[PDB]
Amino acid sequence: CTLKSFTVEKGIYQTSNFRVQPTESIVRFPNITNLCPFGEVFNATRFASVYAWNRKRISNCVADYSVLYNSASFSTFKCYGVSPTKLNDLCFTNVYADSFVIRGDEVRQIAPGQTGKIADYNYKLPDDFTGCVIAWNSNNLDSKVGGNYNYLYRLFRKSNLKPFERDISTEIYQAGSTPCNGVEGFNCYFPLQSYGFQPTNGVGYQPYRVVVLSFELLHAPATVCGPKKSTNLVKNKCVNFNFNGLTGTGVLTESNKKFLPFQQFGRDIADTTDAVRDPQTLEILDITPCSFGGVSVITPGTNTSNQVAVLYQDVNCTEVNVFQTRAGCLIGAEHVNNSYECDIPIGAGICASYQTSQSIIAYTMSL
Amino acid sequence: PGTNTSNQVAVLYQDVNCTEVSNVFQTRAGC
Amino acid sequence: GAENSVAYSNNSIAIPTNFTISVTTEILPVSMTKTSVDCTMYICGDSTECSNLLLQYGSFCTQLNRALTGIAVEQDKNTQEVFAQVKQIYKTPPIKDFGGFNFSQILPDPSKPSKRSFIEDLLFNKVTLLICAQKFNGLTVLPPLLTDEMIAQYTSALLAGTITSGWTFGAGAALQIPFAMQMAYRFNGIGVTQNVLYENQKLIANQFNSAIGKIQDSLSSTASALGKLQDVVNQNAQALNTLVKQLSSNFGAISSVLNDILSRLDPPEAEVQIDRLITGRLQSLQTYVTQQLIRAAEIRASANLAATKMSECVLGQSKRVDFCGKGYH
Amino acid sequence: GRLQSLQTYVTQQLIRAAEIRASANLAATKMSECVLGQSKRVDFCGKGYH
Amino acid sequence: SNLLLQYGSFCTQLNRALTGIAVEQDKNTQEVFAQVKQIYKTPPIKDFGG
Amino acid sequence: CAQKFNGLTVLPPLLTDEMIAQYTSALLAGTITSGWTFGAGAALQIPF
Amino acid sequence: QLPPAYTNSFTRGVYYPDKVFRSSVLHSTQDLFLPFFSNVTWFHAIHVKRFDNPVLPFNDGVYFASTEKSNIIRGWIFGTTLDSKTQSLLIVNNATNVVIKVCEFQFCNDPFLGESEFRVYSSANNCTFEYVSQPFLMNFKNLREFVFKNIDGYFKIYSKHTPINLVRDLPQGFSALEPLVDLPIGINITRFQTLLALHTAGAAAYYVGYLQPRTFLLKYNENGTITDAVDCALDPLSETK
Repeated sequence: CTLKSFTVEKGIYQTSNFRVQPTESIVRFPNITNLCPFGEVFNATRFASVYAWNRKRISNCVADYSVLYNSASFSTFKCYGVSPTKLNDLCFTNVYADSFVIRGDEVRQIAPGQTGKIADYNYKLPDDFTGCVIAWNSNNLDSKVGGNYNYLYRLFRKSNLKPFERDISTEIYQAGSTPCNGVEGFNCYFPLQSYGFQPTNGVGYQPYRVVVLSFELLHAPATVCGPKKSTNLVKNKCVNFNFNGLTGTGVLTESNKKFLPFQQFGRDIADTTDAVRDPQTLEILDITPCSFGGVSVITPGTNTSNQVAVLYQDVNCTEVNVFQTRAGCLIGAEHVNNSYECDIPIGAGICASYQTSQSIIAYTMSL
Repeated sequence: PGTNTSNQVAVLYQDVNCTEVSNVFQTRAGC
Repeated sequence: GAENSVAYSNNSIAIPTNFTISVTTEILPVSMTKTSVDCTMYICGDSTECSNLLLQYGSFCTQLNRALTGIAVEQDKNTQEVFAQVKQIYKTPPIKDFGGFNFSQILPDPSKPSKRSFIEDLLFNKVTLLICAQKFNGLTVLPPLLTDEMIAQYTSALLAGTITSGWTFGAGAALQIPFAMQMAYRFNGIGVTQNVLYENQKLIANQFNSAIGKIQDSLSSTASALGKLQDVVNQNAQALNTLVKQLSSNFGAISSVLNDILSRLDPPEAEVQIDRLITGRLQSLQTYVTQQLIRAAEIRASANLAATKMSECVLGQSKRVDFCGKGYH
Repeated sequence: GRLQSLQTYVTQQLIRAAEIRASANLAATKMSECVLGQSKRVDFCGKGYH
Repeated sequence: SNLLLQYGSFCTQLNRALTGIAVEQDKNTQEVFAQVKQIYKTPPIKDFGG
Repeated sequence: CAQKFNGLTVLPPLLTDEMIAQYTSALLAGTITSGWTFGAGAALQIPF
Repeated sequence: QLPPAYTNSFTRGVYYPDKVFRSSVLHSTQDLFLPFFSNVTWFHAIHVKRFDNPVLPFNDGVYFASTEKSNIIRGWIFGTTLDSKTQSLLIVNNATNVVIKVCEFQFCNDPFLGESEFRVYSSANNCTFEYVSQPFLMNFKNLREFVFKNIDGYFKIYSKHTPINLVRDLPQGFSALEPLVDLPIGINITRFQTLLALHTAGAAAYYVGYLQPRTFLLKYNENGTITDAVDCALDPLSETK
């Protein structure tokens, strides 16, 4: 099926490769059960302006998004760089919940590389932001028929903002010439601007309580992790594993390197995870996977026989006659002690022929 | 000349008439 | 270098009176590490999404594997080529009545661990030499067909032939002849009548032995003129390292390990990032295999040159001046 | 684009270099064997007896 | 340049290959001409049988 | 000199042409004064 | 209180940039450091009210060659502009442990501790964190090579104490610098000043150097410690390496 031909001539040919199938999967976390405070800020009573938006840090707890699914009709819920269905299976790094309120009209003003007064002067996002946003109407919850003019939003500034920048210092803005001198001359408008948050207006002017979740990735075994259960520990078997988020496979064995109390991982000559410290027992292991080379097969040619000789290349094991060489585990060939001229080379001086009442034999070739 | 003996280096700018930035000897192959 | 005109006339002539045998080395790369790379393993790891996406460019994998296997068998053919001119394996007789000459560093030594002779072992040791770490991305290394044992045995056979039968074993069966007489034949080939040999045998023997000692030093010393083989191995290992290191690269995507993206993202929107990774690593494999082909062609040229040298210098006195050494050969 | 282009240039240069290397080895030979003494390899140092 | 930082190895890769070509060239000329070692000068006696 | 304008520098050779010419002059002088011996050790004057 | 004289470092200020253990890997990186042979501001208390910390610009990284033998130095303080209203950093190596507080500090004309003089905050209107740290109680032997890197909502402090043997500009030696504490604080800091424990004029000359982005070539030994490092911007030979 590989050579795309029925007849095959005497030679060595290389079929697909081979690896050991992994047997199990073990999950190891730190012993923590704290609850991530999210309701207190989402299901909150009062929010700050978009020029005075809150920046809160959250850490050392566990999160959930199913609760963020059944809760309510979140008018906007769309995530960036991450699928909203995977959070409870990943492991965050220093989430930050930031909130504010505008009209549902300008919800577009929240995007990477986004434009808008709120975006240019009041709340800037990164081009590379990771996370998402949650907003819902507050005209039905926090309502002022005349206009909830307690909520404000900056309308003027000289320079734009860096992503996630709050600036409060607000004198009477100067719109070019006719110097304002902070004395409100000509071209002097104030950056402070109020909204029209009224039940007496349409759905467009409905204030929408907005919140954003910014969080890093792959910088430390952060304590912001998911509800995954820790699991038992198995060793000397090709298994899956996750360690505080680091997800890989291989052979878990004890270490010999002297870590340091802060040292989390280990690495190698060429930047591969080769040693991990257990986030449960604080034990130090190393790793060696089992992607064990390719497979080839011998044949005397499909004009003389059918039997073959499979040859795996890297096995100090059984890993299902049989005869191990330096070139790997040879299967399906008797071994002898004579010597002849090489017919089908293998390597390390091993050749294979067909005459013995017939079979495949190998031998250290003669000269 | 090799770290094993000395630590003195002779830098060589590739192709410039000698006005870039002691004993600056001009070659056909650079300053 | 030095300058000296040559006093020339119409009736002046220089003529030599005394002479000096000499010995000089020559290195020649003759092979390189036959390797192989399992494409899907490298580009994709153990994903299947990555396998599906690679099914777009379908022919590239088999293509590259064919190329690299061609290189491998080419290497084995070279190594087979140089060290195969004798259908026999001669054994130097235990008698050491070699007209006074002392081949004791070049003839093999049974008491050694291998059958490597003195200078052979010295050399083999001088070029001192990470493996499994590399092997942990499918970048395996097929081993050579001929282990160094058989190589050394071939070499010893050749020595036995060229000192017992002189050269005739290169043209059929080996016909023994006393070594002094064979040396005399060698002289009579370069224009010096052979009587000079049977009149200077002792001096010549001493010169030869001292010369061999000279090489014993010039290698056992720190003066290592083995730059060639060393740099071959160097370029090979360095290309390997470049390839491997080009996995931390991001090629403009968000991550550099598939499992990362596949975990933190959904297929219909992560497949683009997977595509970018695919493109990048594919380009890397491509340039690597191209460099490999070129360097292998280089080594092939070098090996053919070595084969010609083996057939024309060893198996018989040459006459192409300054081709098998320096001065009359 | 520009990267691909530069790559192609490098590869072409390598191949030409290998060609020139072969030719130069041939040249060095013809020098050492043709100049520094006569060679009887017919039709290699020119045409006819050398 | 920041964007090029993604493909970071290509620059060194190429420059290395090209420098290899260059030093190979110089070695070519060396091998093709460094056979003599004593720079002889023609004698002033242009007497060569004719 | 037109190439030099995108970093496409051109390094110079190691041997200038004069050295090469002197080398060729050497070879000629040797050939016409010894003929092959100077290719095999010393240089031996010998009539043409 | 004599003027601070320029003196130069010598292979000082090499700290593990991260936690990733490696073994015999001659490995390059890029980060902020103290460039070699750099003129560090010798604050001479060997000059034979030198609480001489006029509120010193905390640039992005400050070497602090803590030179003390009997904890005559109390701690430090870190702020933005010291306007009596902003939220600052209090750093005292108290005799119970290292006590750290980020708080609504009210900078008086002398905001510091001692604890008798406490004109740091008259009121903790927003005292966002209190840090009763691990137990650490505080020639110049314990050259407490403290380095203050603050970035990314993280106030990071790498450190290592071990009795050195010299009473002048730092010795012609070399040693690593462990990481000690990163605190997820994230407040504005522009300038700082130390808290030398007030007896005071005293005599304990303590150096202060500045940091900035560079790139080094570390050398992890087989044990796994930084045995040597090389600047990549010092001398042509260094770039060769």
